[PDB]
Amino acid sequence: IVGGYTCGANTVPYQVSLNSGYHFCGGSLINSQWVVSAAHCYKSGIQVRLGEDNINVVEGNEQFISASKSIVHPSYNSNTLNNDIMLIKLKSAASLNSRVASISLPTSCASAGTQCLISGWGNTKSSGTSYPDVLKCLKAPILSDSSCKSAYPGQITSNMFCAGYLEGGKDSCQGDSGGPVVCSGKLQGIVSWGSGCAQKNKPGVYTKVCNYVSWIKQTIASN
Amino acid sequence: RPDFCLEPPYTGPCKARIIRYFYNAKAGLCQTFVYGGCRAKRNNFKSAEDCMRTCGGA
Ligand SMILES: [Ca+2]
Repeated sequence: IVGGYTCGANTVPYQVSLNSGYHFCGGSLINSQWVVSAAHCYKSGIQVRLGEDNINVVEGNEQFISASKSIVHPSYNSNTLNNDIMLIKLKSAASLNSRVASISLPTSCASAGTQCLISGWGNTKSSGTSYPDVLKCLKAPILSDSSCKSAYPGQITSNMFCAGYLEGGKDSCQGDSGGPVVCSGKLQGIVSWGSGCAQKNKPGVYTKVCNYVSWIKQTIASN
Repeated sequence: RPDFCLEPPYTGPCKARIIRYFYNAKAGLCQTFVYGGCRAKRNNFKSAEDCMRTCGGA
């Protein structure tokens, strides 16, 4: 996250780290065994880490659980990044406490001008490289479909949205993929793609979670 | 050996932090770089060994 602030420990209780020897992606805890993330974060040998703040040291609040299944959305297009969504079933159920809690799926879609929280352990420099120890947070509003399609002509589908600041400086970046965009307690988005990070007139692009709810509920229930 | 082995590493538009390998023709070895997780170009290998086998000699 470029331009954000330090969330403060365990204050985004539904944020997860996806680990493959190192932090490669984010995710959101949707119930005790299910995590939602980005399709492009698909790896084998995932470990999920719950209750993280400093991803580099062991703080005593963590639950490291391996994934039993990883289900990438049947219509994920790796060229167009349409349907950039995936579900991860943990080998065993997490223990839900105060440091580890899940996020509600939305009932409706958010509108333009909704202010959201985007969190992650990804790059904090727009140009350059600086990966933080602790979790980083950003309030960024949902952009209008029209401005999103102007920022990226011919590339936004009905399953995308744009959030952030057309002036730049505040965005999600490499490392942030799969992590939450949470608006009024509900999971609206998944950190997906952009043109670089925190560039002027190129906001971040996110998966429109509200289109998927049905698919998610039924996929969780039959796996 | 080849000419895609001379291209610079491509992170791409996605925002994962995935560590992969590319052939650095300047150095004459395979190096690591961050791959955003989508839209890879051909100078992008999952291990150093793969990279040396395909490019090493470029
Ligand atoms: Ca930790």
